[PDB]
Parts: sequence; C-alpha cells; structure tokens
Amino acid sequence: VRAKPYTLEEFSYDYFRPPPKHTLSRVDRLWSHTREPLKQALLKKLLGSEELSQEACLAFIAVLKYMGDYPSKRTRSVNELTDQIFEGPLKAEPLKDEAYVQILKQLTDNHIRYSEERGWELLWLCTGLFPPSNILLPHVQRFLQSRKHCPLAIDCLQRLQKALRNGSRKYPPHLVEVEAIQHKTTQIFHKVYFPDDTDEAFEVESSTKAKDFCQNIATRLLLKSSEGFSLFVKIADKVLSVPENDFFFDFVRHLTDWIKKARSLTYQVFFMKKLWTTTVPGKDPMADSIFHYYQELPKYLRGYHKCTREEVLQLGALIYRVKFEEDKSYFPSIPKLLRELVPQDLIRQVSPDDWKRSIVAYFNKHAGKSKEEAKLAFLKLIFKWPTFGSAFFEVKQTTEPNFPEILLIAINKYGVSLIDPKTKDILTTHPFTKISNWSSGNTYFHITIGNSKLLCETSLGYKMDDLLTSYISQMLTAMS
Amino acid sequence: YEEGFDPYSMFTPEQIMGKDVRLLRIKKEGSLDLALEGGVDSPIGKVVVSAVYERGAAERHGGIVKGDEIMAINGKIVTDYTLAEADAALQKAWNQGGDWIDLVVAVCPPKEYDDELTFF
Repeated sequence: VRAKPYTLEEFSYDYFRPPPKHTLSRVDRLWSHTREPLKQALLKKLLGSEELSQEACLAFIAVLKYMGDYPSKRTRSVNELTDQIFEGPLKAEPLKDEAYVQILKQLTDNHIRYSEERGWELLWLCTGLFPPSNILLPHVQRFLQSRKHCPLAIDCLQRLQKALRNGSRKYPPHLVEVEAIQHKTTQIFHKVYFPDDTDEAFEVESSTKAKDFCQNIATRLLLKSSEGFSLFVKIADKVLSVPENDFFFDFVRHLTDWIKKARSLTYQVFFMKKLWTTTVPGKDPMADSIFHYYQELPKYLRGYHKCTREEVLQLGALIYRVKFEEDKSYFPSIPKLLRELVPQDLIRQVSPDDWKRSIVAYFNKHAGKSKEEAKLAFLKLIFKWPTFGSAFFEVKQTTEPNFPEILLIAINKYGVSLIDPKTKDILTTHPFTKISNWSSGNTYFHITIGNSKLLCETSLGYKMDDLLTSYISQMLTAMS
Repeated sequence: YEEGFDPYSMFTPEQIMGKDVRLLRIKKEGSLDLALEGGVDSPIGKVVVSAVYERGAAERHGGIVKGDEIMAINGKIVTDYTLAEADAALQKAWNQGGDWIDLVVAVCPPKEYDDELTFF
C-alpha cells in the first residue's frame, strides 16, 4: 500500500468549526471539495466573529465562481473574482488562514479536472500574497509535498518560503500575476525603461520589493552603487517614485486602482537617479553613461541653470559629439537641431548660423574624443555649478515680498533653493538641516524654516514632498 | 440669475481685493463630486478645490476648477472655516434642503508657469 495524499482531515478536528449537532443522528466532509456554499467560515476561531465569517463566506463563493463550481458570467476583469477572494485576508489577519484551508479543501477530492486546475492557480496566487500561520504552515507544506506530481506544487512550496521571508502583501494579485498563472507560466518578466532611450526585461516575482528589484537592475548595469537610484511608475499624467520597502505589485496595483477612481490604464516602469548626494562624475562609468548625462541634459536644455556663452558653446559642441561622434556630415543640421544643442531661452540671442559657426569651432577643440568621453566632459563642466543634480519646479510663491511671485525651486544635495527665473540667480538656499517642517496638498507645497515659512502654489507638491522627505531621511540615517 | 451677483453686498473691498468672485448655482443631481482642501488652520489659510471629478454636477456645470477658492456656501461665508467645517457645510448643503447649491467662488487665475513636467 502506497500513502494517499495529505488532507486537512486531522487539522479540521482541532481547528475547524465542529459539525452541526444533528450530524451523528444522520446515519460531504468539511475538509473536502463541495459545490455547496459555506454559511459559516471553516475555522473554529471565526465562530464568534460575525463580520469576519460573513467575509469568509463571500470569498468562498468567489473561490467557487473562479473554479467553475458556482454560476457567474464572462467576467470583465481577469482580477474581479481574485480581488473578492483575497481582499478579506489582506485587510484582516484571522482571514489569512481561512483563505488557505478554503483553497486546500476545494483541491481535496475534487472530481472535476477544470475545477482542480483552477484551484491550483488560486493556491499559487495565495502563496505569493501571505504565508499561513505557524500552526497551519506544516499542513500546507505536507499537502504540497505529497502532491509533487501536480505542476504547481513545487512552485507553491518555493513561494511560501519567499512569503515567510519578505512578509505579507497589502493589495490583491495584479492582472500580470493572474494572467501568468492562467497562461501556465510561473515566471514573470517586466520591462524597465532607462533615461538613455533603452529598455530591458527583468524577472519579477509576487514577493519582489522595489529595493531588491533596484539591486538586480544595478547589478545588471554594472553600477558601483544603487544609492540614490529608484523605480518610478509613469501612469497617465503622474510619475511617482516607488518606496524602497514596498512590494512592486502592491505599488502598481494601488496606483492603478487610485487612477481608476478619478477615471487607458497603461503604465511604464522607469529606473532613474532620484537623489544626487553621492554623485561624482568619473567615479561610475555606467551611471554617468546611462543616467547622469541623459538626466542632466533636459534640465540644462530647459534653461534651469546659470551659464556663460563660453559654456553653452562648449556644451553645444559636446552634445553634437555625443550624438554623432567625429562625423561632420550633420554640421549643416546644427540650425535645425538647436533645441537639442542650446538652452531654450538663449536660442534667440544669436542667429542660427552664428550658433552653427561657434559650435563647429568648439567641437574641433574636443580633439578626437568619443561619444562616451564627451558624456563625461559635459558632466564635469556642469558639476562645477551649484544647481547640479537638482529637481526643478516652477511655482507661484505667496510668502516672500522682495522675491518674484514666479520662482524656480531647485531641490538638490544642498537643500531647497529659490532661483530667480529670469536671471537664473539663486536668491536663497535653505539647507535640509534648517527645514523644521513641510506639507503638501493638490494645489500647494509648504516648508517651515527654523523656529520663516514658504508657501508655493503648485500641482507638483506630492513630488517635492517626496524629494524633501527622501533627502532629509537620507541625511538623518547617514548621521548614525 | 448668477450673472446678476454683486460680491460687494457680501464682502468688503479688502476681503475680495484682486479676487474674481463669481456665483455658481449648481443643478443638484446625484453626486456633487467636488473635493476640498486647506481650511483657516492650514498653510494656505483658505478653502480651495482639490479636485472636480469627471463624473458630474460640479464638472457638468463647468464653472468650478481645482485651485478655485470656496468663499460662501448657501449664503454663509466659509473663509474662516476649517477643512472639516467646510466639508460638513458642503455635504449638508447638498443633502439637506433645496433643489440647488449656491457656491461663491474666487476663480483661480491661469497658471503663468509650467506646472506639469519634472526632470529627476
């Protein structure tokens, strides 16, 4: 005789609700598959809990619907039924074990092959959201270990381990997780976009946290440090940074959920330099090559910096070299490409051909330098400016009377700078150490200086708040 | 109608100095879908629109936008109200009594700066 696969029969005796008193009088096991909805939660613990038992029975009808054991429809979202199954356990700890025992029950002595294949998808989704309690965990493991022949059993055992390590998810499975398992694929690959107009596919798991994801990208790109780097999600208008200890799928799911309340729900994942504190051009070749040049270039071309005509001709000739190297066949194309070579505001100062003649003279001075050397030479010249590695915001200030109403705010390693938009002159720099408080709304951004208050009219207060928070935190932890 | 409203009957020249004060008489159909922010307590020290949702009533009227200042609700000045006081007054005007809501707003001027894109 060969050992039959493990069931929740022995577990049920102590932790499932007892059978109704009439059971023995009646001459369909609680721990086995049914098509009959629950009227009370499986776990003895939820017996008293009315609100929780109610949610446990709603999630079981969603488990039935998903598995084809209860009527439904040709459902709109691929995650409409899975949200109903897991929203309960994700908001309440007592429901986490109910989720596992419900799924395991529906996979025990299940005659229907279509049903059993669907229950496996649910257990795979469950193992990537949260682990079971310490009491249940061995039973879930013995259930999976005795069913190694089922194509998802070894993956569920693996995911359990990652769920015990990384902790629990907060939002239900993302549509990419649900589509992957329905398409019989346990491996997920997500595209990541870089400032050099390239992208790459990186493997992502349900347990993936932005910090791990960032470290895999950094390792791949041969960066000397992942410090100051961050994931960003570009959805609709919005471009948000992803918190270091947040689960990648929770951030995306929540952000897409939020956008759906105020409304194409298409997103892009970016990897970029967020904090520029430790950035020194020359130190890290790939960071300079992929990130620093490409991120500093549009800031420079918007006209956010104060520079001399000698510098704009030098940087102009340097940009040309990044684009075409030693090729002089794009020289007559300089007037047509001026918006790509000279800051916006200065273009009108000189005729298109006088710019062409001046840029052509400065290029020949950059010897026989490569596109890469030109990226470093550009970076090294701008690193001399106190506005290097800044995040610039155009605001309407309401508190300073001697300062213009329209200001340019630069947030960098030195603090918060107020710049005159016309002269590009820094009026004041408030170090992070002198910033005692800050707040934001949809229409503003506020900062308190010392024991001085600054109020900015902006729709970008969320971003400024994030940068101020991240820079102050970075410094404060570095002071330990 | 709303085109025949004098803000000087309600406010002093100093109170509405440089402000473009208008009367909005919203229809009163379903959800108002208008969010507020600020309050007398807050850094902005006034009640402003934080969002006008695409669904309707405030959007369907079209007179009100994010950043506009709420000055009066059904004749009662709300300029020194807190955010919770303003939200309560707005909801109570929408739910309790009448076939319309009367909002006195200071129309926010156009943004004389790029308030969209950010380079990190």
